[PDB]
Amino acid sequence: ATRRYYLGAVELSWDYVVYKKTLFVEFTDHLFNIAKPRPPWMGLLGPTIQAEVYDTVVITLKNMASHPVSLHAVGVSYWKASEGAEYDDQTSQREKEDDKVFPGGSHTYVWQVLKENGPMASDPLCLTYSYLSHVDLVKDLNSGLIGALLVCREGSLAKEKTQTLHKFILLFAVFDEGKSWHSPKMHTVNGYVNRSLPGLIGCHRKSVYWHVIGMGTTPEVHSIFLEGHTFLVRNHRQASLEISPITFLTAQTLLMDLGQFLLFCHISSHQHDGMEAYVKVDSCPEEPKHPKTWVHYIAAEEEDWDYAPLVLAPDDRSYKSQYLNNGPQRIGRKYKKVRFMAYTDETFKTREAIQHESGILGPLLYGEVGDTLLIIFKNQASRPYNIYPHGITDVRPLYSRRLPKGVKHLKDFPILPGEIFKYKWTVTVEDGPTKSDPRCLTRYYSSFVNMERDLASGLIGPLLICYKERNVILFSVFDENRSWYLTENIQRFLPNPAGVQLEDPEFQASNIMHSINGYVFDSLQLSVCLHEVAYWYILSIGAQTDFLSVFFSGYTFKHKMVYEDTLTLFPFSGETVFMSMENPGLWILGCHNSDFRNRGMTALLKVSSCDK
Amino acid sequence: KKTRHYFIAAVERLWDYGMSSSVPQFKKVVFQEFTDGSFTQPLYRGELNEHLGLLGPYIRAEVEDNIMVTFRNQASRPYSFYSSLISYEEDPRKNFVKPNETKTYFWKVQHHMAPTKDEFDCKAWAYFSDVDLEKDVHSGLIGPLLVCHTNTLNPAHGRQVTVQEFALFFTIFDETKSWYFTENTFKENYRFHAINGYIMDTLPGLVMAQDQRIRWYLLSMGSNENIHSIHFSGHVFTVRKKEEYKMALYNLYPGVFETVEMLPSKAGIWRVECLIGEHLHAGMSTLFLVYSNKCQTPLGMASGHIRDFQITASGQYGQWAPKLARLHYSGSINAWSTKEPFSWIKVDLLAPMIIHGIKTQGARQKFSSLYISQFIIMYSLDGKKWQTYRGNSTGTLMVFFGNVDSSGIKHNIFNPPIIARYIRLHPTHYSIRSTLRMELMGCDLNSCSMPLGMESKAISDAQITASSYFTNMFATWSPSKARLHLQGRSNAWRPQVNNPKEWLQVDFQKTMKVTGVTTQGVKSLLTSMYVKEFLISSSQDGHQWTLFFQNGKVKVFQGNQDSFTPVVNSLDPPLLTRYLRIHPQSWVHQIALRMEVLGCEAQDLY
Ligand SMILES: *[C@@H]1O[C@H](CO)[C@@H](O[C@@H]2O[C@H](CO)[C@@H](O[C@@H]3O[C@H](CO[C@@H]4O[C@H](CO)[C@@H](O)[C@H](O)[C@@H]4O)[C@@H](O)[C@H](O[C@@H]4O[C@H](CO)[C@@H](O)[C@H](O)[C@@H]4O)[C@@H]3O)[C@H](O)[C@H]2NC(C)=O)[C@H](O)[C@H]1NC(C)=O
Ligand SMILES: *[C@H]1O[C@H](CO)[C@@H](O[C@@H]2O[C@H](CO)[C@@H](O)[C@H](O)[C@H]2NC(C)=O)[C@H](O)[C@H]1NC(C)=O
Ligand SMILES: [Ca+2]
Ligand SMILES: [Cu+]
Ligand SMILES: [Zn+2]
Repeated sequence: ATRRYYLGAVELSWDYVVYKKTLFVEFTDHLFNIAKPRPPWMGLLGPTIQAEVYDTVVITLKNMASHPVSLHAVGVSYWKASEGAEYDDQTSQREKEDDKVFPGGSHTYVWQVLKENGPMASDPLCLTYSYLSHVDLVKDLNSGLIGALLVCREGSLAKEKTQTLHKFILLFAVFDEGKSWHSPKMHTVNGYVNRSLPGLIGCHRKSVYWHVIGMGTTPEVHSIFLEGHTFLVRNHRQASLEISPITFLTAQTLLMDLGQFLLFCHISSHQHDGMEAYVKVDSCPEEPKHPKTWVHYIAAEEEDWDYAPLVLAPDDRSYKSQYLNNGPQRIGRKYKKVRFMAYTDETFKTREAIQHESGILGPLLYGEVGDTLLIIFKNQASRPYNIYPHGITDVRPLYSRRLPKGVKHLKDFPILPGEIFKYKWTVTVEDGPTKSDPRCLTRYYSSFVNMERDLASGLIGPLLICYKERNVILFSVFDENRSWYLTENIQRFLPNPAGVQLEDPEFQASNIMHSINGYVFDSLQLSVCLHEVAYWYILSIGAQTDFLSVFFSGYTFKHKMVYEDTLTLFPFSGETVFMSMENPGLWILGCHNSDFRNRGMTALLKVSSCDK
Repeated sequence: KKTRHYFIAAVERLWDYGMSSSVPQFKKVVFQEFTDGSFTQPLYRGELNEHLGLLGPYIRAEVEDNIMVTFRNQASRPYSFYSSLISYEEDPRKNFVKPNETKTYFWKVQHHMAPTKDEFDCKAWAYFSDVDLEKDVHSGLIGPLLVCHTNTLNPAHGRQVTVQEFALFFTIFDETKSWYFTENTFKENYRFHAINGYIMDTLPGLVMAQDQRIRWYLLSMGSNENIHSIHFSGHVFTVRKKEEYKMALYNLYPGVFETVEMLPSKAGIWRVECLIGEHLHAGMSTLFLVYSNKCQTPLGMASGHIRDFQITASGQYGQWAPKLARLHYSGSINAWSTKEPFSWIKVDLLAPMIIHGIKTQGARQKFSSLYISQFIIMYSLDGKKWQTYRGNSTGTLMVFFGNVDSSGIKHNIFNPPIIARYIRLHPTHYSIRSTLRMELMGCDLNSCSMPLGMESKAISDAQITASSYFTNMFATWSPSKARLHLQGRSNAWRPQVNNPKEWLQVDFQKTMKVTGVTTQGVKSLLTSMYVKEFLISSSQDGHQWTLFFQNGKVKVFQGNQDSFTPVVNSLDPPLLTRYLRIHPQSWVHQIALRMEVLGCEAQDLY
């Protein structure tokens, strides 16, 4: 019930030939000095402070910098001579001393942790929060002032010693270095860029916990994945962590399989910005009704595609006639793509019927935990393509493991034009939904011979991994600007294609098709019977860079046993929803992003009476 | 179960946040709470929903219920109503409403638009015009539309009741959008980081108690930047969803109206801010007061602690002035009164303060009942532009009931509590002259001006001894008698000899924040004894005292003038401490002290 921390606010020098700023630290002195041996991976991270639900933390801050800095804790309470932030306390100075400690300025703080401040009945064992300097934020965060603050039930490493859980503190930091006392720019994971950061080790059979802190100065967002491995937040299988602006969440991994694994941020323009490092997992010593085989034959297939079927809006009058209505230098409307089509048997001629409903998407792969998919894939088309699915973890060629020829992993192994390959996707509870999970999680399958060309060229379709106890909306931006076919399309759709220019301000737009299910511009409608109730597996995918906010005009859906208005779709997540659906009329299902949704990017939904 | 009915319209206004300590125009449009079908009266927004700001009004309903919003576009351009929930009939598909036009929408709430057994007593949902789902926001049209569990909204009395609801909404307002591009391209300026439309600290209306749990209805809206990470300083909340989760920061995505509940910490004036740097030093901070109401206390019209000035009238009848307006003033030469038609009276409390209630009175004439009968209240927090008080859900403004006799003593409480420097009371009916004695009930801003125990006997007996004291075979003027009211045998502290450098000493058990001290004298059948002037030393350790200076001055306190009469000194900087000690300098006939201490609980320990 009491925990004193001798903390100090020192400026040292950063990296792993670049950059150097002010950050938190330990010390043991009584007056000012050295004493605080800090472990490998808590990079620049101010010391991890940690109390229980009756304890009282007493940080005694030393501010050694030439910076004016504070100590603002979040998620624990105090009076107004801690908190350490300046507005209208209204209070006298022995009550405003916390608010701004001046250079050279030692002043002590006190936080308590009331039955109130503590972790709810059914959440985490320690809630992840954290503390920081709250005097110029942008000045202070960016320079390096954020420590991990953990609040905790009655069992703890300073009372209840056998807490033997395996836990790291992940800080996903976007450090702007030209917003510092810089008078330029890192982009890290714990202060380690590109992929240093040693720590990261978990024991083979057991599980590993992350206390995650999102940090930054500005709204620029993230989608973190850990190789092979899925997560647990709250209690849902999430296969990405999705880190926002400033986000404290606390998450679980459980690592089977020995090895090294990258975690990192999937989003496009951050690729080089090098927020990523390796997690390893070798074996610690400790005391030293019956499932089905789901079979499809799938093909890569060069069809032509029409992004906006029956609907013209003639004259270059418009702003749509410009994406569609073909012109003196605009392919528009119709492009050559390569989708997955689904055939009937070992040989590939003849298939099941095309989908006005689910447009460009390949066939719907489904399988319950225990179940095994069985993907015989032929490539009819000119480039080495393939199929891997994301969500599932057991993917080996059919009769052996030992992945053929040279390749150290199968995602990279390309199926030559005209060859067939047999893949076993076996499914396991540990990559399928939990009891909390919308019991039937949406996911996808693509071609990883060129992660996004092979997508933005036409290769996706949907995949449902569902529990052992259909309506697919896909929000995709196709960048025809780099189809592999782009070029071919051009030499076939354009005034004898001399004056080329790939790069070109306006033209480039003509070929960026913003689409629900490969359909643009209120083309694609869906019929449903009013009263007929539906599960909708929605996913943004290849809809480059940003997040979505999907729409459904005049409709409310159940997202994870709660009723919602508008669902939010990061990059390569796919979320699965539920339409208590008895409301008639024409409803414009788009997204309440109003940027996109008049670059195309809406569909209509008719709800009316049938006769089953 | 009921048909909720809302007369709502879309109005054009000026918007600003040209503060409170030059400045820009802006024709924005909003949803306005109107009154009858005539859209004649608009409904005056009371202290209740002062905070809505740029929002249109709370449209509330239980689940089995009906909502009817009869809507009028009193604007310039075509707009619409639209929420999600707004569910239709069946067989040319849809709608908007042209200027100067009326539309009506009426629909049954389903469980499909309600909170799960697992949620919170209510759920908030968004409503806004869908004429341009994007522009008709920046222009200014959003409000909240709350669905609640059955038997949760209180009949007639407005809606809910047992928790204070507050609805915050975070946007960048960017007036490059807004159908309203009038104006007074170069490159950039008008981005407002507004909470219910108030950039920097402007959002005015967060008055709430330190008991009542609050549910806050949180919303973001539009531009994919609007990813506002919201923090409540020194406070946590809970979230509905699957089971209940405890959180300190909740990130808003566009469109996700989010309901969270919290029970507030310690009393005072705190902030709510979007913790993402740039977004903040661009204006997100906005404040809320959690007051205690275990702090009601007399504002001092009782004793002349509110001095004879700072009380004004519209006029008066002869002599019979305000000033003479204090509660209990005796003689029949007493209390304010005019026979002039519509009068008023005003107190400058000389400082921003929470006022929980007013005590009212009359006066005998010859044989003539003389009292104020009915009255309303106005008040200002600055001085110039005033305001009328509409306590909780009433109608137009809250009507008070005064006395029905020359001495009966009505104490009306400010249900939601007035928050002003000034307070004005206008009579609406009276006896034969609008006549008034009165005391104000209130407490400072920070809820810390309370009796510390001396008189309460709350402070222990031998928790006080003094520098010595008089006592003999008969008397015992024990230090432990220095008690603001104490009537007793020998009833006060007195030292044995009379010394300029004498003292009396109170050990606060813990560390206390002091407002000031009320001092006193005694009568001894002898004569009146009192302390005229005094000094405070304080300590911290027991033996090391550093005396109370003021500003170079060693503050020489202004003591009593009589045996009775508690006279009280505020403190320059409020004094944090464990050890207090008044120092009688010059007295009258003897040193004699009764007294109490004023204040409360601070950072207890180091
Ligand atoms: C003005 O409008 C507002 C609403 O917008 C109201 O303002 C005040 O709100 C209060 C909250 O409802 C009302 O007073 C009471 O609050 C008490 C709270 O204390 C409780 O303590 C226990 C712990 O023992 C906790 O579990 C609870 O959760 C509370 O924190 C309650 O005791 C009280 O409820 C009653 O309890 C008694 C027990 O004796 C029961 O016999 C009874 O059944 C009842 O439920 C109640 O909620 C109060 O209305 C009001 N006060 C003031 C001074 O303004 C008012 O509605 C409006 N004010 C008016 C018209 O004057
Ligand atoms: C890590 O190192 C740097 C970031 O500091 C990255 O370097 C790139 O390479 C060029 C070489 O001329 C540099 O000028 C830029 O810093 C980067 N340029 C471009 C065009 O990408 C590099 O991306 C990072 N490494 C990894 C593995 O991500
Ligand atoms: Ca403070
Ligand atoms: Cu924000
Ligand atoms: Zn990133």
